[PDB]
Amino acid sequence: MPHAFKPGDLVFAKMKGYPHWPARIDDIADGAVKPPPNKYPIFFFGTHETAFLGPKDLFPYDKSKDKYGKPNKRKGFNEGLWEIQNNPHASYS
Ligand SMILES: CNc1ccccc1S(C)(=O)=O
Repeated sequence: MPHAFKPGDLVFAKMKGYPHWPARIDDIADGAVKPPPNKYPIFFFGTHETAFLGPKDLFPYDKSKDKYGKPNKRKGFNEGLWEIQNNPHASYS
């Protein structure tokens, strides 16, 4: 059975106006800005952007990749598909 989300989990993450996007739950570094309550720091592959999202917008990657893991014209998306498949836990710093 599923657990709560934890750092390292792989997802597609939904933001308004954007397609479901390859992403991971990030850790928060010592001294770094913390997310609001009930939100997670989401690192978007390809764009390498971070946004704070709640579980309603987070779709586990294994379950969802058949639906959501297809190329997209949007900037950074195809790079993101490569990262989540091939090195999802690397530093993109
Ligand atoms: C990564 N944080 C870090 C690194 C070296 C020294 C102090 C810190 S801090 C401001 O978070 O106490």
